[PDB]
Amino acid sequence: VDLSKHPSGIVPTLQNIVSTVNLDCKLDLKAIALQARNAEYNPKRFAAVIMRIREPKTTALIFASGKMVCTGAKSEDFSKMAARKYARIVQKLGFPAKFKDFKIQNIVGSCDVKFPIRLEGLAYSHAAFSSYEPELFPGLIYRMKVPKIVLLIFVSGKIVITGAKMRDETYKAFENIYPVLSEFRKI
DNA sequence: GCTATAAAAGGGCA
DNA sequence: TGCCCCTTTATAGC
Repeated sequence: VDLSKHPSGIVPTLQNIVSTVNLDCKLDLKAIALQARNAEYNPKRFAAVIMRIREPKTTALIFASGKMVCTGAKSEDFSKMAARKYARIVQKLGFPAKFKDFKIQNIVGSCDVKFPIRLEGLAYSHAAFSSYEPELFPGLIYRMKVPKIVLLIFVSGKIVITGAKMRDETYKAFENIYPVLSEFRKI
């Protein structure tokens, strides 16, 4: 375990990657929904072809403008491999799709500090960063400014870390919050 | 299943 | 302008 990059000794696990790419070419969404297989389309509910592949396990949102959203991957590279596979499926349907401006847009991670947390005390002493309303949602919402990352912190000690575009931002946010969480361990 | 969080995308609607 | 449509994923108490 690289304690130079993770002084806490804990490495958050990447759970979800959102990326975007531009095929540059215009698409016929209705025709794609007829020819492609694992593909749904209902334009009066949403203006995109929803397509899924098995490996990497992802879901694509494909728009008539040529833009594509890839969701569900476990790593930045699985997200790119998936986006290329969808773009290849689009190319085998008669469309001159390209792979322009691929970009990681969101990285979701999670981890466990292995001790309970007094969420109320954390919200009290960090009122400017925290939103905690247990009657609405059992997790405390921590809006970290540097880096700009949102953390969902639970009594169990599990944490959700979302909003990063580089994984180092996921790790840095967790390393910033870890000594704060230790200050609010529950008996 | 709701409740909450981030992000991208487009049509539809006050 | 602002928002939900819509997709993903962890987390957990209604």
